[PDB]
Amino acid sequence: IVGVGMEKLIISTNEHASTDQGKTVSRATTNSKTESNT
Amino acid sequence: LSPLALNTMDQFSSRLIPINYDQLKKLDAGKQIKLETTQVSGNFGTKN
Repeated sequence: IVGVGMEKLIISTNEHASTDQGKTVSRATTNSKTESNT
Repeated sequence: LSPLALNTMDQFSSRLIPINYDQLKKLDAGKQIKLETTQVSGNFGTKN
C-alpha cells in the first residue's frame, strides 16, 4: 500500500528583467547671415 | 584523479541544472548546498 505525501512547494517566477543606461556627447555650429533693405 | 562533474539533469545530458533567483541570493550570501544520496543502483557478476 504505497502513498505519496507532499512536504512543501516551491514557486519560481518566470520573469525577464533588463537594465539599460547610456551617455551622449554632441556639438553643433551655426553660420547665420541676414540682409535687411529699407 | 579529480572528482567527476554532475552538471546535467535530463537523461541525455543536454540540460544544465538551474536555480531560482532567490536561491542565487541565498547562495551569494554564504549559504551552502548540501548533497544527500538517497539510493544507489548497480550490478553484481555471476557465471553463465
